[PDB]
Amino acid sequence: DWRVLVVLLPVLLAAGWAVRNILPYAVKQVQKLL
Amino acid sequence: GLPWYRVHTVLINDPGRLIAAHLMHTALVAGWAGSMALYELATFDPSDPVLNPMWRQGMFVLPFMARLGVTGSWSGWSITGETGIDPGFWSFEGVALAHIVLSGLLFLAACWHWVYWDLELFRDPRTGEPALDLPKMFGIHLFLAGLLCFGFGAFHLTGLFGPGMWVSDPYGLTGSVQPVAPEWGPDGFNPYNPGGVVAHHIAAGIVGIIAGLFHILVRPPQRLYKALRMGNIETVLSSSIAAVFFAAFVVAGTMWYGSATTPIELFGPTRYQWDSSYFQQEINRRVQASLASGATLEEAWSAIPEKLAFYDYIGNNPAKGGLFRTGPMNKGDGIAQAWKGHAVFRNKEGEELFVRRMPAFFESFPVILTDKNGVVKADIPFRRAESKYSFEQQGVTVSFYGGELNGQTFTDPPTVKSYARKAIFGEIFEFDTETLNSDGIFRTSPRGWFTFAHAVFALLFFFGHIWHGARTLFRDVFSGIDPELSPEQVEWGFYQKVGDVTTRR
Amino acid sequence: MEPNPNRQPVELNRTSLYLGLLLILVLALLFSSYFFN
Amino acid sequence: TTGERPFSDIITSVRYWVIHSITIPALFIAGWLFVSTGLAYDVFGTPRPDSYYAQEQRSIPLVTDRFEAKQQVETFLEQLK
Amino acid sequence: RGWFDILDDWLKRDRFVFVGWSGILLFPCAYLALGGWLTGTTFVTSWYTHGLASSYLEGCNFLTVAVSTPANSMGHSLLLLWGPEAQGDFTRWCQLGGLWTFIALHGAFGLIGFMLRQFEIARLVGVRPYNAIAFSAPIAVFVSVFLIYPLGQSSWFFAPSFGVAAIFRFLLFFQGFHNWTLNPFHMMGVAGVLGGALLCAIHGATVENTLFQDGEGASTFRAFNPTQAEETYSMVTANRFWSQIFGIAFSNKRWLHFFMLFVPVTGLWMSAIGVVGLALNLRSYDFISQEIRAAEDPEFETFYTKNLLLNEGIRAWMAPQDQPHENFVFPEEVLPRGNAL
Amino acid sequence: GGRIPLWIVATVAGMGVIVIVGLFFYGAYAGLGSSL
Amino acid sequence: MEVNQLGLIATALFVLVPSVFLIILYVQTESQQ
Amino acid sequence: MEVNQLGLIATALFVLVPSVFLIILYVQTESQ
Amino acid sequence: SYPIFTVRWVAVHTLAVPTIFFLGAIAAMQFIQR
Amino acid sequence: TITPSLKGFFIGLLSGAVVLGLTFAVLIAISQIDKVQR
Amino acid sequence: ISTMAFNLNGFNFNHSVIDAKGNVINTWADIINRANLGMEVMHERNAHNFPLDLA
Amino acid sequence: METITYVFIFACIIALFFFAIFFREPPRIT
Amino acid sequence: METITYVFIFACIIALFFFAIFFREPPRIT
Amino acid sequence: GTFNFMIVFQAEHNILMHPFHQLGVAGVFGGALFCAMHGSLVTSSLIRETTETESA
Amino acid sequence: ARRTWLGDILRPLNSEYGKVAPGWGTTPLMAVFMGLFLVFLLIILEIYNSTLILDGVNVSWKALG
Ligand code: CLA
Ligand code: CLA
Ligand code: CLA
Ligand code: CLA
Ligand SMILES: CCCCCCCCCCCCCCCC(=O)OC[C@H](COP(=O)(O)OC[C@@H](O)CO)OC(=O)CCCCCCCCCCCCCCC
Ligand SMILES: CC1=C(/C=C/C(C)=C/C=C/C(C)=C/C=C/C=C(C)/C=C/C=C(C)/C=C/C2=C(C)CCCC2(C)C)C(C)(C)CCC1
Ligand SMILES: CC1=C(/C=C/C(C)=C/C=C/C(C)=C/C=C/C=C(C)/C=C/C=C(C)/C=C/C2=C(C)CCCC2(C)C)C(C)(C)CCC1
Ligand code: OEY
Ligand SMILES: [Cl-]
Ligand SMILES: [Cl-]
Ligand SMILES: [Fe+2]
Repeated sequence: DWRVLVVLLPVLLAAGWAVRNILPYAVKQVQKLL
Repeated sequence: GLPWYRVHTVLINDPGRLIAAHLMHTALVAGWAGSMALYELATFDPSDPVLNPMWRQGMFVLPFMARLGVTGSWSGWSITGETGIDPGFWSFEGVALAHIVLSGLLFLAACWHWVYWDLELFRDPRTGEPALDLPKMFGIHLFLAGLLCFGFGAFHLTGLFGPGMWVSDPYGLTGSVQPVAPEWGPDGFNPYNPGGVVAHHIAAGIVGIIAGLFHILVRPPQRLYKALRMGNIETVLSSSIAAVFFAAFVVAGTMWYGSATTPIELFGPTRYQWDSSYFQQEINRRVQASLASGATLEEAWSAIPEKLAFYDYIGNNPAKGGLFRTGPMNKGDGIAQAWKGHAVFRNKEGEELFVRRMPAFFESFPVILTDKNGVVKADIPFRRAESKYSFEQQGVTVSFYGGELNGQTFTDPPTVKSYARKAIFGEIFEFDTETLNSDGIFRTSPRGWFTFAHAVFALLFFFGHIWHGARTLFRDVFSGIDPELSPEQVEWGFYQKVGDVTTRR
Repeated sequence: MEPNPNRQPVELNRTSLYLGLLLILVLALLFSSYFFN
Repeated sequence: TTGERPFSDIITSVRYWVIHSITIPALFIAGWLFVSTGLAYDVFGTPRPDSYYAQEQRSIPLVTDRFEAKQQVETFLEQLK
Repeated sequence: RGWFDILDDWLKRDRFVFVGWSGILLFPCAYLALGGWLTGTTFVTSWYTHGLASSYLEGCNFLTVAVSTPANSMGHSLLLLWGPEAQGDFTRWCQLGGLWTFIALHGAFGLIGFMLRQFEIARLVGVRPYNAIAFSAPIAVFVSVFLIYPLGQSSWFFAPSFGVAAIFRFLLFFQGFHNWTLNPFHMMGVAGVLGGALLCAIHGATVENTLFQDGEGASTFRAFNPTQAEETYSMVTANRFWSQIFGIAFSNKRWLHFFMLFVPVTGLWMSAIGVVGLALNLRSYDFISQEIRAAEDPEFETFYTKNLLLNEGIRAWMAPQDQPHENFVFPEEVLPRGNAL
Repeated sequence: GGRIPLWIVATVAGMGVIVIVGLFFYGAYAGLGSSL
Repeated sequence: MEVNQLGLIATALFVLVPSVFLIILYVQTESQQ
Repeated sequence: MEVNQLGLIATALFVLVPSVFLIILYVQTESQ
Repeated sequence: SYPIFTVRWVAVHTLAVPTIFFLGAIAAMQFIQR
Repeated sequence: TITPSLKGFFIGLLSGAVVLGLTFAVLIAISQIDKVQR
Repeated sequence: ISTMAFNLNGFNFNHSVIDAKGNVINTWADIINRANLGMEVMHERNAHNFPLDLA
Repeated sequence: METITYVFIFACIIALFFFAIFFREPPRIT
Repeated sequence: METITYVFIFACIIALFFFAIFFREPPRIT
Repeated sequence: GTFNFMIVFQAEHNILMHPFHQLGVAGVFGGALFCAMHGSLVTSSLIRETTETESA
Repeated sequence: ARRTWLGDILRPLNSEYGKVAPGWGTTPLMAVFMGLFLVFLLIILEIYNSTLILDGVNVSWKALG
C-alpha cells in the first residue's frame, strides 16, 4: 500500500544523497582495480 | 614416559598389534552379549506376555534377538506364548553360546596376531616400512559391507532363506516373526512400513557393492589425499567417529518416536502414545462399536483385551521414570496381575465424570473430575474449609465395567476417591507388590534406557570426532608451534594472503 | 623374530596421583548418595 | 595495518559527516514511520491494543492444530471484525 | 591457477574481518540468527502460541521481550516458511513461531561456522587448535538445551524461548518439574562454571601482584613489551605465596593454563549430559529411602522434603498459564497452600 | 580529512545516546508498558 | 534407612578400581628413577 | 536363596585387596 | 588513496543501517497509547 | 501425486539453490578482479 | 543479596501490560510471578498466621 | 552402612590433603 | 549373585592357568 | 538447604529480575568464558619443546 | 618380517600405499553424488517430520494394518 512508499522514501534520499556526494571518489577506486 | 591418556598410541604404526587389539575388543563385546543374554534368561519369566511382557522385566537384548526371529527357548516356551515348540538350535540359549564360543575363538586369534606382529603383509614392499593402503582397504570392506547388507535384506528379511522380522498390528497386539516383502514405492521411506526396511537393505546393498567396487579400482585424487591426510590412519578414526555418532543419533530418535524396527511389544510403548491418547482412542472406538451393535455396558468393556488396556496406563509410559530408580518396571508399581475394569464416575445427578489424566511432566497431579463439556464438577480439595467440589458434596460414585471388578458400584467416599487417584494414571490394574518388594515409584522402560544411553554416547563421540579430527589436520604442531615463527607471519598487513608467505607486498 | 620396537614406558607422577585420587574420592562422595538412594 | 582507511579518520572528516548527517536521520525517520503508519503491525501480524480480545471475550485465541493452523488464526481475526 | 584457488586466495586475504571458507556458512547464518531475534523482539507477539505479549511494539521492555517457542500443536515441525504450516505466508509464519526455528537452526549452523572458523584461522596462523576444542563446550550446551531437550519432549513449545525473563521462567520450570538442582550432572556444571570464575580471578590477580618492576612509573602496564622473551611476573614468588597461604600452588605454567581450559569446558559438558537425561524426564527427582521414611514417619523432615513442597507449589500455580494448550483448570480448593498464605 | 576534533564527535554522540535511552526510560512510565 | 544394598559394592568398587590403577602407575614410576 | 548379602562385598575385597597388592609389587619390579 | 568500498564497509553498514532504523521504530513506540 | 508440500519442497529446493549460486557467482567474480600479486 | 536484605527487590512488571479495555496481557514476567507465587504459598507452610509474609 | 561410607570417604579426603601439602613433590628451580 | 560370584572366580582361575603356562618367565640355562 | 535458601529468596525478592544478580551471572559466566579463552590461547601457542611421546 | 602362505595371497591388496589419481580426478563426480544424497536425506527427513506430506504415505503406526 502507501505506507510503504512513505517508509521507503527517506532511504532513497539517504542513498541518493550519498551516491552523489561519493560518486567521483568511487570512480577512482574501480579504475585502480586494473 | 607416555602419559596414562596416551598408552594406546603404541599401536599407531603397528598393524598387527592394532589387529590384535581390535580382535580383543570384539571378543569382549561378543562375550558381553553372551553374558547378558544368559543373565536375562536366568531372570526372565515367560509365563505371561500379556501383563508381564519382557519390556516390563527390564529385558535389554531379548527383544533384539526376537526382533530378527529368535523367539523360543530350549526349555519349550516361546515369547509369543506358545508351548510345545522346538526352536532347533538357534534358541536364545543357542545364540548366547554362539557369541560365547565366538568370543573365545577371537581371544585366541588376538594372542596370535599380538605375538606375530611382524607380518610381511604389513610392510610396504617399496620402503620396507609398515604401511596400510587405506583407500583400497575402504573399497574392500565397503564391498563386504554391501554383500552382507544385500544378503541380509535379500534372504533373512524376505524369508527366502531366513526367518524374517518382528511385525505387529498398529496396536501392538498380534506380533510375530514373519517374512516381509520389499516396498519399492515411496511408502517404503515411511519409518512405520516394514517392507521399506527390506527395500533399504537390498538397494543400499547393491550401492555398497558398486561403491566398494569403485573404491577398490580407482585411486583417490591428489587434491583429496592431501586435504584429508589419507596416509594417516587417524583421519579414518576421525571420520569413522563422525559416522558412528550420526548413526547413534538416528537410532536414539527412532527408538523414542517409534519405527517399524522398534515395535512396542518388544520395547514398550512410546511417550507419544500417551500424549495423543493413542490406545484410548482405539479402546473407545471398540466399545462404541460394541454398543451401537447393542451390547450392554458390562459386555462392551468385558470385550476389551487386557493387553490393550495395559497400554493405556501411564506406568508403561517411558517418560515417567527416573535416573536412579533402577531395575525393571516391575520393581516400581509391581507385577501386573489383572485389569480391574474400566471405572465410570457419576456425580449425584448421574452425569458421567472424567478424571483428568496426569501428563508425563508431573511427578504429582491433582484429582479433578469433569463432564463431557470440560466443566469441573468434582475434585479432591486440598484446603477443606471453602471447598465446593468435594466427592462428599457431589456424591461421586464409581462403577466398573469389564475386568476383575465388572458390575460393581462403590459409593463410600474414601473408596471412590481411592480409585479416582488411580484413574489419573489411566486404566486401573491390580499389581503384585510383595514379590519384588515394589516401592511404588515409576521406572522407565528399555525404550527409555536405550534412548538415553545412545543420545549420551552420540554427544560424547562428537567430541571424539572433533579431537581426533583436529589431531589429524594439525599433527605437525601437536607438540607445539614452531619456535622460529617470526612476528611478520602473524602481524597484520604483512602478507596479502594469511599464512601464505609468497604474497609479501 | 625381533622384539616389538613400538613398546614404551608409562609415567604417572605424584601430583597426578594426588589429582587423580581427589577426583575419584570426590566423585565417590557426590555419586554415593545416589547409589544408596 | 590491513590497508583499509582508519575509523578515527573517517568520522572526523567533513565528507563523512556530510553524507551521514543525512543518512542517519533518514533511517531514524524511516523506521519511525514504519511504526507511526501502522505498517509494522500489519507486516508482522501483531495485535493492536484494541484487538487482543473480542469485546466480551476472555479467551486466548490459541493455535490448536498443525495443518489447519493458518486458517485457525484467520478465523480468530474475523471474530474481531 | 584454477578458479578454485583464485577464490581460496580471495577468501583468505588479510583484511579487517577475515572471511575464509568458513565465512560462507558463518556470516549469513550468524547475521540471520541475530537479525531474527532483534526483528522478533522489537515487532512480533506470542499471543497465538503462548497468550503472551513479547515485543517492544506490544509494550514489553528489554527484560520481558522474547522470541517465543511455537505452539505445542506444532509438534517438532521444522516450520519452514514454504512448509505446510505457514504455506508461504510471512505474516502467518511469524504468528506461528516460525522465527523460533529460524533463529535456532541458523544459530546451530552458525556455531558450526564459528568453530570451523577457529579451525580455519588456526591452521593458517600455525597454532594448535585448542580454542576450537574449548568451543565444543558451548556447542554441546546449545544443542542439548535448544534441540535435544524439546525433541525428547512433546514439542518445541517446551524448549527455552529466546529472551531474558523467558529464560528465567525456564530456570524455574526445571526446578519445579525436574528438580534440576538435585541433579549431580548440574552440580558438576556449577563447580565448573564457578571454578572457572575462581580460576579466572585468582590467576589474573596473582600475575598482577607478582609483577617484575620493568618500568619506573606507577602504571605497571607500560612496562610490558609484547615481544619480550622474559616472563613478566615471578612464577617463583607466586608459587611460594600460595604454598604458604593455601598449602599447594601451581609450579608448571603449561599445566596451569591447560587447567584453565579443562575446568570450565568439562563442567559445561557434564551439564549437557544431564539436560539430555531431562529430554526424557529421566530426572534425579527423588531419594527413595527418604520418601519411604517420611511416608511412614510424619515427624521426619529434612530440607529434601521441604524443597519438594516448593516444587509442588510451583507446578500447580504456574502450569495453567504456562501450558495454555492443556486447558488446566485448578479450582482454588485443590491448590497446595500453607497456612494463611 | 581530520577536521572535526574527535572530542567533539564523542561528546555529541554520547549526548545522542543519553537522549534516546531516556526516551525509553520515560516510556516505561507513559503509554504501553506502564501498568496504567 | 531402607537404602539400595548394591549401593555399597557400587561405591566401594567405584573408588577402589580407578584408585588402584593410579597407584600401580605411580609406584612403577618411582622405581624407574 | 536367602544368603548373606554382605558376603558379596566380603568376597569381593577378599579377592581385590590382596590381589591389588601383588600386582603393584610385580609391575614396579618389571620397571627397574 | 584508500578504498571507500571494502568488505569492512559492507560488514559495518550491514549492522548499522538497520540499527538506526530500529531505533526509529522503537522511538515512535514510546508514544503509543492504549 | 504432486501435493502442495511437494510443490513447497521444490520451492525451497530451488530457492536454496539460487542463493548459493548467486553467492558463489558473486564470489568468483570478485576473486578474479581483485587478485593477489605474487 | 545485601540490599535485598533490606527488601529492595528485583524489578516488578506484574500486570505492566494491558489492552485498550484494560485486560491484563501477560508477559514472561507474569509467568515468572505464577511460579514465585507457588514458592511463596508453600514455604514454611505452618509458620504463618497472618496474610502477608513481611519477613 | 550409608553413614560409615559417607564418613570414610570424607576422612580419606582429609588424609589426601595432609599428604598433598606436607608430602608434595617439592618444586625445584630451573 | 552368589552363582555369578562363584563362576567369575572360577573363570579367573582358568585365565590364570593360561598365562601361567604360555606367559611364564621362560627358564634359561647358565 | 542451599537450594531451599535460593528458592525462598526468589519468591520473596524476585532476585532473577534484579540487575545485581544479572551482573553476578555476567561476572560468573564471563569468568568461565575468559578462563577457557585464556587457557586455550596460551595452550594453543606453547612453543615446541617436546616430542609426541611426552606431555607438553 | 614373516612371510606366510596367506600373507602372500593378500600381498597385492596392500601394495599401492600413496598412489593417487592426479589433480582433481573424480572430485566433481563425487560432488554430484553428495548433493544427490543430501536432497534424498532431506526428503527422508521432511517425511518423518511431516513437513513433506505424500500420497499414500501415512506416517503413523496405522500403516501396519
Ligand atoms: C547401553 C547400555 C545398556 C543399557 C541401555 C542397559 C539397560 C538396562 N539394563 Mg543392562 N547392562 C549393561 C548395559 C546396558 N543396560 C552392561 C554393559 C551391563 C554389564 C555391566 C549391564 C548389566 C545389567 C544388569 C546386571 C541388569 C541390567 C538391567 C538393565 C535395565 C535397568 C538398568 C538401570 O537401572 O539403569 C541404571 C542406570 C544408572 C543408575 C545410570 C548409571 C550411569 C552413571 C551414574 C554415570 C557415571 C558418571 C561418571 C562417573 C561422571 C564423571 C565424568 C567426569 C569426571 C569427566 C535396563 C533395561 C537390570 C534389569 O532389570 O535386568 C533384569 C539388571 O539387573 N543390566
Ligand atoms: C572408536 C573410538 C575411539 C578410538 C579407537 C580412540 C582411540 C584413541 N583416542 Mg580417542 N576418543 C574417542 C573415541 C575413540 N578414541 C571419543 C569418543 C572421545 C571423546 C570422549 C575421545 C577422546 C580422546 C581424547 C581426549 C584423547 C583420545 C586419545 C586417543 C588415543 C589414546 C587413547 C588411550 O591411550 O587411552 C588411555 C585410556 C585409559 C588408560 C583409560 C580410560 C578410561 C575411561 C575414562 C573410562 C573407561 C570406561 C570403560 C573401559 C568402558 C568403555 C566405554 C564404552 C563407551 C564402550 C587413541 C588413538 C588420546 C590422544 O590423542 O593421544 C594422542 C587423547 O588425549 N581420545
Ligand atoms: C548460506 C547459508 C544458509 C544456510 C545454511 C541456511 C539454512 C537454512 N535456512 Mg536460511 N537463508 C540464507 C542462508 C542460509 N540458510 C539466506 C542467505 C537467506 C536470505 C535469502 C535465508 C533465508 C531463509 C528463510 C526465509 C528461511 C531459511 C530457512 C532455512 C532452513 C531450511 C533450508 C532448506 O530447507 O533448504 C532446502 C534447500 C536446499 C538445502 C538447497 C540445496 C541446493 C541443491 C543441492 C541444488 C539444486 C540445484 C538444481 C535442482 C539443479 C538445476 C535445476 C534447473 C531448474 C536449473 C535452514 C536451517 C527456513 C527456516 O529457517 O525455517 C525454519 C526459512 O523459512 N532461510
Ligand atoms: C550458583 C548458581 C548456578 C550456577 C553457577 C549455574 C551454572 C550453570 N547452569 Mg544452572 N541453575 C541454577 C543455578 C546455577 N547454575 C538454579 C538454581 C537453577 C534452577 C533449576 C538452574 C537451572 C538451570 C537450567 C534450566 C539450565 C542451567 C544450565 C547451567 C549451565 C549454563 C551453561 C552456559 O554457559 O550457558 C550459556 C549458553 C551457552 C554457552 C550456549 C551457546 C552460547 C552461544 C555461543 C551464545 C552466542 C551469542 C551470540 C554471539 C550473540 C550474543 C549477542 C546477543 C545477546 C544480542 C551452567 C553449568 C543449563 C545447562 O545445564 O546446559 C546444558 C540449563 O539449561 N541451569
Ligand atoms: C573488552 C576487552 C577489550 C579491551 C580494550 C582494549 C583491547 C586491546 C587493544 C590492543 C592494543 C591497542 C589497540 C587499541 C585500539 C582499540 O581498541 O580500538 C580503536 C579501533 C579504531 O582504530 P582506528 O583504526 O581508528 O585507529 C587505530 C587506533 O589504535 C588509534 O591509535 O576501534 C576499532 O577497531 C573500531 C571497530 C569497531 C567497529 C567494527 C564493526 C564491524 C565489525 C564486524 C565484524 C563482526 C565481528 C567479527 C565476527 C566474528
Ligand atoms: C577362552 C575360550 C573359550 C571361552 C570363552 C569365554 C569364557 C568367554 C568370556 C567372555 C565373556 C564372559 C566376556 C564378558 C564381557 C563383559 C564385559 C566386557 C563388560 C563390559 C562392561 C562395562 C564396560 C560396563 C560399563 C559400565 C559400568 C560398569 C557401570 C555403568 C556404566 C557402564 C555401563 C558404562 C571357548 C570355550 C569358547 C573356546 C576356547 C577358548
Ligand atoms: C528475520 C528475517 C530476515 C532478516 C532480517 C534481518 C537480517 C534483520 C536485521 C535487523 C537488525 C540488524 C537490527 C538491529 C537493531 C538493533 C537495535 C534495536 C539496537 C538497539 C540498541 C541499543 C538501544 C543500544 C543502546 C545502548 C545501551 C542500552 C546501553 C549501552 C550503550 C548503548 C548505547 C549501546 C529476512 C529478511 C531474511 C527474511 C526472513 C526473516
Ligand atoms: O521467607 Mn517467608 O519471609 Ca523470610 O520469614 Mn517470613 O517466611 Mn520465614 O523464616 Mn525463613 O522465610
Ligand atoms: Cl521452606
Ligand atoms: Cl505470621
Ligand atoms: Fe596467564
